[PDB]
Formats: sequence, C-alpha cells, structure tokens
Amino acid sequence: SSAPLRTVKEVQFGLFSPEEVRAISVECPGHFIKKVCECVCMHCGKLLLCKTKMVCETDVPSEDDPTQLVSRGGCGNTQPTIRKDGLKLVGSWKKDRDEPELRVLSTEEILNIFKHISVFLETLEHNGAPHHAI
Amino acid sequence: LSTYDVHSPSELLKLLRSQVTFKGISCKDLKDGWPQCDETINQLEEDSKILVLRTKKDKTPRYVWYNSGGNLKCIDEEFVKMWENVQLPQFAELPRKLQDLGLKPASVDPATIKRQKGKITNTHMTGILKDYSHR
Amino acid sequence: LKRLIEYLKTRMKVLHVISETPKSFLQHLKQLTFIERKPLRFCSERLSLLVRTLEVTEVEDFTALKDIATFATLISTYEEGFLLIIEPYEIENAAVPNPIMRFTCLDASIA
Amino acid sequence: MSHSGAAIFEKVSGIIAINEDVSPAELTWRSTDGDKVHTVVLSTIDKLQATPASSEKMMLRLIGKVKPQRHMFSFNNRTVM
Amino acid sequence: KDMCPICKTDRYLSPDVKFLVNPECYHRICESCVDRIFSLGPAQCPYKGCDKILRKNKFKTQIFDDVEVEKEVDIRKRVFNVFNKTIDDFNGDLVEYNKYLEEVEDIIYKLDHGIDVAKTEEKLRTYEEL
Amino acid sequence: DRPIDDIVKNLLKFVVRGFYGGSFVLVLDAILFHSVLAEDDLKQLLSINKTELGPLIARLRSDRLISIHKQREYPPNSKSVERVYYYVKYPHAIDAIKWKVHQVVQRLKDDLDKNSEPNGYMCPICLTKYTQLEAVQLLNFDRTEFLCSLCDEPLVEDDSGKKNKEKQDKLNRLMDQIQPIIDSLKKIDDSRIEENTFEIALARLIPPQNQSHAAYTYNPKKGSTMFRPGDSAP
Ligand SMILES: [Zn+2]
Ligand SMILES: [Zn+2]
Ligand SMILES: [Zn+2]
Ligand SMILES: [Zn+2]
Repeated sequence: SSAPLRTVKEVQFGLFSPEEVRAISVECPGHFIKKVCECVCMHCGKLLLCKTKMVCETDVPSEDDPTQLVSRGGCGNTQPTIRKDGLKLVGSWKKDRDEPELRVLSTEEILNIFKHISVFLETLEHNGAPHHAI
Repeated sequence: LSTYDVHSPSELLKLLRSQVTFKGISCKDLKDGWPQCDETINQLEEDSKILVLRTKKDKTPRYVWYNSGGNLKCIDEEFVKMWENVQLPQFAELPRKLQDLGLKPASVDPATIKRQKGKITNTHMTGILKDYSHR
Repeated sequence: LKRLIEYLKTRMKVLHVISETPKSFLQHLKQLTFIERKPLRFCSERLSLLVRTLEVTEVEDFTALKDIATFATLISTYEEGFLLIIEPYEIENAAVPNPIMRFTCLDASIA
Repeated sequence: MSHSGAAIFEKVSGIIAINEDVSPAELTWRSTDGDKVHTVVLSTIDKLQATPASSEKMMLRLIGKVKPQRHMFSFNNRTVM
Repeated sequence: KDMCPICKTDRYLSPDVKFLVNPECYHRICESCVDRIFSLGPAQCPYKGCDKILRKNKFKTQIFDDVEVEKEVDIRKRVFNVFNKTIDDFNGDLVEYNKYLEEVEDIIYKLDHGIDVAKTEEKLRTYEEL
Repeated sequence: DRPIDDIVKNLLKFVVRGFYGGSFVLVLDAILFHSVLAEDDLKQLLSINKTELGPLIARLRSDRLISIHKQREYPPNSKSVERVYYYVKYPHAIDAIKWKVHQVVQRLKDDLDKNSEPNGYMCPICLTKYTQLEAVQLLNFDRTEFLCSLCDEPLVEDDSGKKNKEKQDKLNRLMDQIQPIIDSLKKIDDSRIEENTFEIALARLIPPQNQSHAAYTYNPKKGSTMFRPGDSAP
C-alpha cells in the first residue's frame, strides 16, 4: 500500500450521527434517555434548573433582589414523572386540581425534544393501519 | 315517482348545488326514471362540473357531489410524481427551513407556544351575617 | 427629456434621506447619463416652443412635463441657497414607502 | 356569524338561525335533512335560561310566557352559544 | 414581469434572484441561467428570435428601468468615447460647437434606430483613429 | 365569513384536485365543507369503507393537509369509546404547500442545471456510472476508449445530451400550471391567518347527520396539566 504506515496514538469513542452512517455506508477491511428526559423540559428542551423539579418555571425570583421576579425562557408546563415501562417511557402528570394523566412518550416526541436541547411498518403507515395497529 | 327528478344536465347541477350537506346522491336511484345518466354523468366529469365516485370492478358511476372547486385535471402526471416524492421535514423545523429560504412561514414552532384567621372572636352572631363579600 | 426623467426615477429608490447641493446633483447626472448644465437650463424654453409648434390643443397629457421642465431649469440656474432633499418616507406612518424629492430655497433674499 | 350556528334540538342535530328581517323576529331550527323544522316567535319568550359557564354542558332554554312553552337547544361551541 | 423568461423563476420562490442584461441584445436573464449557460464559454442568447452570440464577462446590472434608455445611454457613452470635444476646442465659436453637438446627436440617433448602420459605424471607426 | 377563509380554501382545493387523485378531493372537500368531522360520519358521507378511507387519510396526514384529534366520549347508553375527528390546520397546510412547491421547482431547476453539464460515461456490463473526471484516469495505453476498472470493457457514452430542451419545457409547463398557487400564496402572506384548533373549528360546524353517534363537543378535563405534542396553537 502507498499510504504511510503509522501507529494508533488515540482512540476517540463516540456516536454515529444519522448523516455519517448514510455517508459512510457504501485484504478488504469490510464495508458498512430516561435520565435526560427528567433533566430537560418535555415541551421546550430547556434545563429545568433536576428530577425533583416538576415545572418549567417560566418566571424565577431574581437573585439580586427578592420579591422581584425575572422572566426566563420557559413554557410553564408541569413536567411528568417519567417511568420506564418495558422498553417505552411512560410519563405521568400530576393535575393541579384524581389519577395522574398517563400517556406513552413516543420516540418521535423525545427525538424532537432532544433536538431542541441547547462534535463527537412502512407499508402499514402508508395506507390505513389504525393507530392501534401502528 | 323518481327519488330525484333529473332528466337534464342542468337539473342535476342545480339539485347538487342545493344540498345542505356533503351527502352525495346515489346513482342507483338517479338512474331510475332517467333513461341515460352515465352518458350525461361522464360528459359532466369531462367538463369538471361534478365529482363522481366510480366502482373498482368496472368503471360505473356511484354517489356524486357538486364540484365547488376548479378543473378536475390541471396537473400532468410528470409533476404529480414529483409532488409525491417530496418529503416534508419535521414540523417543529419546517418553519425554520422556510425562513432560511426567504419564504415567509405561516406557522410557528410548538416549542415557542408559551402555554403556561381561623379564630372567630364573636360567635353569638353566628348564622346571622350574610356574606356581602362584593357590594 | 426622457433620460432625465429616468435618472430622477432611479434617485427615488434611496433607502435613507439624502441631502445634496445642486452642483453635486449635476455632477452625478453628468456621470450616469451625459446631460450638461447648459442644456438643462433651456429645458423649459425648448419644451414651450415644441408644445406651441406641435398643435397640442388638448394638453392633458403634457401637463406632467411642466414639473420636470421646472425642476430642470431650477437646479441648473442656482447653486447657493438651494438644497435638494430626497426622502424615502414622505409620510413616516405608512405601510409602503412613498419616495419624494424636494427642491427647497433656503435664502428668502433671492426672490 | 352571530345569526346562525349549529344546535341540537330533541336529540336531532340541526342549524339554528335567528330571522330579524321579518317582524316579529323569530328563531328557526332546521334539521340536517330538512325533515324536522321548528320556528318560534321571540315575542312569546318570558325568560332566557342559560347554563352556568362552570358546567361542561352548553344547553340553552327559552321559556314562553303564560305549561309554558319551552324550547331548549344544546350547542357545540361556547363561542357560538 | 418579475421572473426570468427562460427558467421562469419567480421572485416569490427565489428572493435572491438577481437579473442581468447584456449590451449586445439587452435581454433580461437571471444569474442562475447565466452561469449554467455561459460558464463554459460563449453561446447564443437563450431567447426566441435572438441569435447574437454573447459572453458572460460582458453581462452587467441594468441601471435604468427603461430598456430603450438603457440602450441609448450606452450608445451615447460609446459615441462620446470618440467624439469628445469642448467649447475651448473651437476657440469660443458657439455656432461651430452647437453644430458639432448636433452632428453627434444625429450619429447617436442613427446608431440607436439603425437608419444607416453601415455608414455610421465606418464614420466612428474613421474618426476613432484620427 | 371572511375573505381569508375563502382564499385559503381555494388554495387547498386547487392543490388536492391537481396534485392528488380523485378520492382525496372527496375526503378533503367534505372536511372543508364541514368543521371537524368524525371518522364514522366521514365514511357515511362518502359511502366508502375503512379500508378505502384509511389510505386517503394517511397520505393527507403525511402532507399535513388534515389534522387528527382523539378524545374520549361518555355516552349514557354505551360504554366509553374513543372517537377520531379530522379537520384542517391552515397554517400547517399552507406551510407544507409552500415548502413542496419550492422543492419541486428547485428539483427541476437542479435537474436542468445538472443536464446542461457534460454527461458522465457508464459501463454496460456492470452498470457503474463514471463522471468525466473519473473516466479520464481510466485511459489505456493506446488511448482509444475508457476501460472499466472492474470489467476492463470499453465505456459507452451516456444519454441526456438531447434532453437539454425538454427540461426547459417541463419547467415552463409547471410554472404555468402552478401559477394559481403562487398567486394565492402572495395574498395569504399579505394578511395574517389565525391557527385553528378542534375547539375553534367547531365554531363553523354543519352537522352531517341528524343523530350522529359522535358528540361534536370539546369537554377538556378539569385542571389536567397533561400536554400532548401539537395539541395547542398560538
Ligand atoms: Zn419548558
Ligand atoms: Zn433564469
Ligand atoms: Zn438576446
Ligand atoms: Zn464495468
């Protein structure tokens, strides 16, 4: 081979972004969640401050002067008590005013939220396939 | 006694325009009392005057509706295929992408939607005082 | 006359208030187009002769040219005490800008 | 949009409209298919009973001035009601 | 009106669209069309009825909103690049200078309207060297 | 009601009748003629089965021309059931139409630009295309034809050298047929449109049937802090 012979000095572990997998995908060498959800808001993706906090706190008291609220980037949506049921994340909400509201946190919803955080089946849904089938 | 008196294309158009809902009038009863209706119904479809739901076993007219829109056929298949090929981005990001291209987006990101004493002194008057809280 | 009108049109597209003296306006006019000062002074006289000779009994269409001719003979005759103001907002409170060009006489002792 | 809307009368859904051009003004309810039609002159109404805004129901009743005649309609949207 | 007649790129769907013209024929065209057509080299104008070859390097931005005035001014600039005199050139003879200006105007008029294209251009060439 | 509603509906009608099949016109016109419409009521109006209505709804939901709203209903006679309603969110549909129109026009523009470029040679045996730059390094000693690296077979010049004019006609055809969409969008941008919701859409309801099982009312739960994705609008 004409390429220079070198010795591996570092090994940078990481993750594959969706773009890299598609781009990378074509002697031969061969050719080719719960913790975070409780820390960020499930509607805006901003850090609540975190598990104990169950509200986005759109307005927070000013540090310099008490009894003087300062507006912070938020949506004031009460956070769910996220629990891991099987392989899905089920969020339970505590209504202010009596069972808690329960719904399945779809991976699409979590993917959207994680993308808002501030380097390293097709046939069925295409036609018909009621929500139960999907 | 025909269910719907129709023996002319003009009569069919006015009857369909008078419907208060979108319940299409069946062709089974329309064909009754009308010697020919498919010939007129097909002619109107070519003129884009009405909408016809046709059977799949063989092309046969069924429940029809008034065409309140424009021409039924205006875009060539060469463009229909391209329209189907285009895949929309995620809704939360579509408005941002439209703004990047200089097109005013008629929507907003849902993430931006900001959807956010006991001791009584006198008791001998108990049961007498009405609560005139407001005026 | 035609290209003088066009130059006045392309000066109405400014995005900020412009205040210039007649000499500066003439210099830029002679740069973009090739209109000199002397012909610009005789614009009013020449137009009057042309109109009188053209049998224009109905002069509804040519009324607008009077304003252009008046502008031409004014900015080329005087240079001191006169200023040219171009604004993109004649009325600041408007959805769409309405450019206007003002030729103002500052010295009341000239007339 | 303050003279017409959807309403439910006697379990039958229909369109409720108020006619004011013809004197006296009257309230008319027409079924979707037109089989059932009922119009009441407003001059006979004594009181206008409306359910409180704190209740999930959107019902509205008109009581006739004197077994007084009662015409009760249920709406679908509070804004229209 | 506001779209490239060739590719019909509306300004609404392309706010970055910028049109350009060529002195040879003065036909409006968007920058995208210019690159995809003339980047390789000279080619005939992409218009129906126009067969005059042109180069990408000669394209410019239209100054005036009137095409005819755009053409007349360019011809005037070309003519004044050769026929350029002043009052001092005739030693204050206003009659001669006015006559000279009138001749230049006629030359510009003929070139713009093509009354006598062959003879007029030869006069420009003859005086250009002299 | 308002001029804004009429123009928006016309744009939706034009897009469906041109860029979609026939049954799609029936489905969307039914939910445009009416307000939020239950799935059962929609089936009765068009006299089509679930297997036929499903494909239409799914394709229209993908393009965001129709929105879905699921809520629980409590009828005294029968046990609680879940009802599905379909309506139109004008801001979503209009944004989708604008994006698709731009993408379709851009794709044709890109294809026209690509076509004007020199063609890239292709190998017949292995059907592996090669660009001009890539083929230049495949020259043989005699320098007669490009030889495929894998097959070692002469390369054949690719087509599309004659299509330089066809694509221009296609773009011309589209812009002429798509003119109404652009004209309608310009007026929409001038004005400002409010975002619709299941409750808001109910303000213009024309009941399809007399005794529809679906109770067309919005009774949100009391003090329910739960929020679903895309459940509210500005
Ligand atoms: Zn938040
Ligand atoms: Zn172009
Ligand atoms: Zn040309
Ligand atoms: Zn090969």
